[PDB]
Amino acid sequence: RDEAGITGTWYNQLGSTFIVTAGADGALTGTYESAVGNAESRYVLTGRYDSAPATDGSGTALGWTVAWKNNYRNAHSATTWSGQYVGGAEARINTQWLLTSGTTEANAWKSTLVGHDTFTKVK
Amino acid sequence: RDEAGITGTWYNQLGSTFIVTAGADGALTGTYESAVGNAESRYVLTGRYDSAPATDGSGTALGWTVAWKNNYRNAHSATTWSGQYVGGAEARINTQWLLTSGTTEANAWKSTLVGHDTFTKVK
Amino acid sequence: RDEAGITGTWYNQLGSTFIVTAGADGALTGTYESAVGNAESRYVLTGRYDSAPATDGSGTALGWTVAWKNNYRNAHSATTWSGQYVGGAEARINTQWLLTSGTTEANAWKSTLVGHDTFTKVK
Amino acid sequence: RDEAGITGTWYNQLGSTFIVTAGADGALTGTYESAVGNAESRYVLTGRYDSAPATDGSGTALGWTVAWKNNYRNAHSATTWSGQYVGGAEARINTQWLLTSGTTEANAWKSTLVGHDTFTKVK
Repeated sequence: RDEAGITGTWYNQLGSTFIVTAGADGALTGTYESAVGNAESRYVLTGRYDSAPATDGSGTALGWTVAWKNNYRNAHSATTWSGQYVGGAEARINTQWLLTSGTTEANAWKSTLVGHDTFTKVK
Repeated sequence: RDEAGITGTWYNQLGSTFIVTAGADGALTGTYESAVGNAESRYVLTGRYDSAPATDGSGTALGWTVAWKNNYRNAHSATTWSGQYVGGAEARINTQWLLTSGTTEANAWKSTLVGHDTFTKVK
Repeated sequence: RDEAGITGTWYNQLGSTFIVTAGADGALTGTYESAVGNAESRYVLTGRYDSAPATDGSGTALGWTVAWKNNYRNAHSATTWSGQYVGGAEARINTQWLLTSGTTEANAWKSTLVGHDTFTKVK
Repeated sequence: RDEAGITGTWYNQLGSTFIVTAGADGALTGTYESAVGNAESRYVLTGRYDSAPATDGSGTALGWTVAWKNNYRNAHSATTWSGQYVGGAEARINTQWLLTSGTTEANAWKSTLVGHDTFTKVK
């Protein structure tokens, strides 16, 4: 249990800020602020993590979702990050993400962006 | 607001069952049972959806996460589905997913599976 | 060797047409015409396939790339399909794809679309 | 035309080596040696790139495929990299990839890995 290791404030390579609390049971709850795209201020996030990971030096699997609607803007889209927490002096959360926009059925083929974010405790 | 359209029981092409409640504010809460893989019985899910989608015939963006730990099994992994809800006589949730396993850093390159699920209200 | 099974004309769910020749050694060579997006007429494709697949009922792994430049249009982008050929009465090529556009570094995070195409010998 | 910029020997973060020749018309031809996985020695690659990219500081879209069969090993799989070439003092090819294995239809849901490689001219 990396409840303590995961809970807190994280930053990715784009300058985004992820603030999360990890629950004893597996819950992730917090806010996300993107440095890029059709986004301003904080958005609600929720997710899950493996509260009893392997002890053989493997990372801790986790994911979370942001729907890009808040009181300021609605980008009609949602991103999910799937990845793993790796603890130790330079802790990191290494993720891949899928960002789907609402589209018509004719445009569904171009609905989803894919990328990768690395979160650290500094920067 | 597709709160009413999304809330309920869904089935995908693999025979999996997703039971979800959509909150007025954007919350998704429920359980997921996979017909395949290292999984048995129900797992907690949480996510988010766009509670005020475009009215121009576009779908409703949403996502959710399952960490594959419950009282029966721990597969040290998490899947996130990112996609869109499309309403109407044959309602569907069309998704793409990322399934990350906890790994050592040497094996991180083979940590993440990707696929696509289509959920319907029947089958 | 599915050289014979793969060589020919394929159609996907979007109405696109893939014409391919499979070489004895693993080569794929042909043309692709997309029914959607910033594309008109035929584009060059090249790829590779497993010329000696498992005989245990598994599919045949393959991939290919199109750069979306031809004599009519340049969409400054390239798609790669990765997937498998499955033979038998209803032969199919089941793929997932990545479509990267050229972008500035500031916009690289939104450079890549992801989707899934299923190709059949009819429609 | 980054024919000259792309042609040559590249290295990724895993210690893999990509040797490529870019043709005037858009062709990519070469060999790939993976530092990881079920692979030994060199494998054939083929792909495509945008031979007339935008001049507004955007990268050059490209992709390529390796089928993991050579005279030493057959891993019944293929990877496609989709990405962009960025020129200048620290040139890079930034990619995302899809690695599909041949599987039975029952196991198709776990056929495809996804990741990201960054290639540079040194290391």
